[PDB]
Amino acid sequence: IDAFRLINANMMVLGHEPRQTTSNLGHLNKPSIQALIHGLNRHYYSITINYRKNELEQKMLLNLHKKSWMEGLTLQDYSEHCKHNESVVKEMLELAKNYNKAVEEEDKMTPEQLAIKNVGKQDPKRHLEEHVDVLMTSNIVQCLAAMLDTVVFK
Amino acid sequence: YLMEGSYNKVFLAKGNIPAESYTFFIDILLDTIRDEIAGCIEKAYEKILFTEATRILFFNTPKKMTDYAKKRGWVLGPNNYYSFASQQQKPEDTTIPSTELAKQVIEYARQLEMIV
Repeated sequence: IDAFRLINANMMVLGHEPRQTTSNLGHLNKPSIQALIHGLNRHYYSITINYRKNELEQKMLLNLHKKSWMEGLTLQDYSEHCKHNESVVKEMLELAKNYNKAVEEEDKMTPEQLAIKNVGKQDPKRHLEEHVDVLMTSNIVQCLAAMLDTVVFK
Repeated sequence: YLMEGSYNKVFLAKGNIPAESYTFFIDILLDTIRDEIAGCIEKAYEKILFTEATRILFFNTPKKMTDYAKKRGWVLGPNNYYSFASQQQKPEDTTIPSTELAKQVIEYARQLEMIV
C-alpha cells in the first residue's frame, strides 16, 4: 500500500532536507529499491500506517469464514474408505521396498553427496512418513465419528 | 489333586491318613468341596435322576439333596434335575466398546500430534 505524498521540489533546489524528524516512528520500514529508482523521496515520502479493528468485527469474521455444518458427523463413503485404505498401502509396500533400498547405501560416500545426488529420483524417507500421516488421519477421524453416532442415535 | 478335577481320589484321601487324626482339616476339606460339587452341578447338564448326582458326593438318600436342591436350582421334580442352561443375556454390546474405544481413540490421538 505505502501511502505517499509530494514534497516540494523548490526545497530540493534549496538542498534543504525536509520533514524534521522528532519521533522514531517514520524510519521503521525500509523503502524498496524499485521505488528508490523512482521519485519516492526526491518528490514524495512514505507514511507508516496501521489498521483500526475492533471486537465488533473480529468475532463476526472469525466465526463465519471456515465453518462446517454436520460434515464430521458422517461416514465418508463407507465402502470406499477401506478401499482407499488399500489404495495407499499397496504402493506403500513398494515405497517401503525403496526404504529397503536406500538405507543399504549408507556407510558410503558422505551424506552431503546424499543431499545433492538425490535430486533426480524420489526418496523413501519423506514420502514414507507422508503416507503414515495420510493413512492415520484418514482412519482415526472416521473411526471416532463412526462410534459417536451409536451413542447419540439410540 | 485338588488343583485339577481329581475329586474321587481326594475323597479317597479322606480316610486314608497314615499319620494322625487330621479330622478338623478333612472336615474343612469336606465343606470346601461340598460347595465345589454344589458349584459344578450348575453346568449345561441334562436331566440327572435321583441316583447319579445323588451319589456324586457321599449320600444315599437324606434331605441333604433337599438342602442343595433348594439351595441352588436343578429343582426337585419327578426324578429330575431341571436344566436352566440359558447363558443368553450378556452379548450384543456395541455401547461398551463405543465408550471404552471412544476413550482409547482420543488417547491414541494424544500421543500422535501433541508434543510431550
